[PDB]
Order: sequence, then C-alpha cells, then structure tokens
Amino acid sequence: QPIFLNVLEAIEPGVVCAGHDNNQPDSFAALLSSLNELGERQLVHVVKWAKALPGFRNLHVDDQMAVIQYSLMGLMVFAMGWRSFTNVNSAMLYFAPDLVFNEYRMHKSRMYSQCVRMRHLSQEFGWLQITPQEFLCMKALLLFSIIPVDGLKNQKFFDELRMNYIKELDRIIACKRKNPTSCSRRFYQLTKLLDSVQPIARELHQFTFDLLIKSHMVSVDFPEMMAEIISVQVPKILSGKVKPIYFHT
Amino acid sequence: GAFQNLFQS
Ligand SMILES: C[C@](O)(CS(=O)(=O)c1ccc(F)cc1)C(=O)Nc1ccc(C#N)c(C(F)(F)F)c1
Repeated sequence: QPIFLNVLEAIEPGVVCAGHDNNQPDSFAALLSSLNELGERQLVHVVKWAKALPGFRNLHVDDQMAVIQYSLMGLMVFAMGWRSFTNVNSAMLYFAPDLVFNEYRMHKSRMYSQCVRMRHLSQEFGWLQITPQEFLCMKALLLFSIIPVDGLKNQKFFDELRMNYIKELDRIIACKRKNPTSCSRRFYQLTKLLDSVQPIARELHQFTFDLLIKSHMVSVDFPEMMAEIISVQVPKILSGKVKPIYFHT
Repeated sequence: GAFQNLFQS
C-alpha cells in the first residue's frame, strides 16, 4: 500500500476542545487562560501522536522528549492553520471548536500581530491547494525541524529519520509528473511554506514567555506543565541555543 | 519534571 501515508492518517489526532465559556464577554485573561489550557490538552495529544510516528523510537528517549517540546508551537500553529482552512476557509482562526477567534478576539488576546500571520499561513493552504496528504507529511516533518545548535544525544538517528521524512514528502507531492516544473516547483513551494511556520512560532514563543513572566500581574493561569516548558525549554529557542532547520536561507 | 512524567504515561 501507501504504508507511510496510512500510518499518518491512522494516528492523526481528533478534535481537542478548549473548554472555553463562549457566553462570557471576552477579556484578555479568559481568552489567554483558555488558550493555555488548550495548549496543555493539545500537548498531551501531541505526545501520543509523536510516539506513534514511523521510526520515532529510533531516537534516544531524551531526543524524543526534547523535539516534542521544541517543536510543539510550530506543530500546533500548522495544525491550526489547516483546521482554519478546512473549517472556515481561513476567515477566522479555529484554535478549537469552542475557541474560534474573530478579529475582536484576535485583538482582545493582544496577539493580533501573531494572529494575522497565522491567518495568512492558513490562506496559503488555499492558495497552494495543499492536499490532506501533503498536510500530514509536512506536519510530521515539523516535529523534526528544530534542534539544539549543540546537537542532539544521538544526532545520527535524528538526521536519518528527518531525511526519510523529507523523502516521503517528495514521494507524495501533487503533480502531473511528465513535467518536473510542477514537481520541482511544488516542493519549492511546500518547503517555503514550512519555513514560514518558524518565525510565527518564534513570535508566539516570545509572547508566551513574556506573558508567563508577568502572569501574576494580569491574572492569567498557566498549567504547571506549561509553566515548566516555557521557563525551561522555551528560553533555549528565544536565546538561539535551539534553532529551526530551515530549507531556504 | 512535569513533562517527563507526562511522556511516561
Ligand atoms: C499562549 C499559549 O497558551 C501558550 S502555551 O499553550 O502554554 C504553550 C506553551 C509552551 C509551548 F512550547 C507552546 C505553547 C499558546 O500558545 N496556546 C496555544 C494553544 C492552542 C493553539 C492552537 N491551535 C495555539 C496556536 F499555536 F495555534 F497558536 C497556541
């Protein structure tokens, strides 16, 4: 069969709800507390998804945990761009069925700039006509797109895994084949799209870092687990110790 | 810490 693609569809996670009160009027603290809670929920599903990926257990347990944490934001942002595309044709941001951002929420959350970047990313899926299959292969490649500049524990297995995910995405790209203008260009397009996830995850990292720092002073609650990731791993990205692997320059 | 124990279950 298409063994690889089968697996990706088989493990793809279901809907995750935020638990947000959509009849209260919007405040910053409520929206951000609902996002922090959704963040943890989606993290739980990301761990399960990731541990089921082809080859993922070739990695050292410590490389496993580290790439999950480093790549969490890019992953959630990408999945969310797809959900917005498929569920609402990119007019709003579909964080969750019970947490859809319109422009008013984009603004009340004080993440407008990041939200607008995310909506753009969402439009791109339309613009490029990304297939559900390309989406799934790209999302899988994003868990292997961000590493400590000082390398991983068993870096060689990582390098091999990533190469193999690059291959599978090349194998699956949408084109009329007797023309590599499409196929060579399709790949270019898709790798540009993947690259653009990184600055957005960086802006979001920056905003969440800052929010954790001042959280007591703005009544935002972080789940204990999110607090640890923000304070322990997040700052390695913001400080340049951990960095994306970019296709282009 | 908190993430490793999640990773565990
Ligand atoms: C503000 C925040 O709650 C921070 S967080 O979820 O605690 C978080 C903490 C640590 C990370 F490495 C990534 C995300 C956040 O980014 N939430 C969040 C929750 C759900 C989704 C989705 N879908 C997203 C976004 F990526 F799409 F923006 C963002």
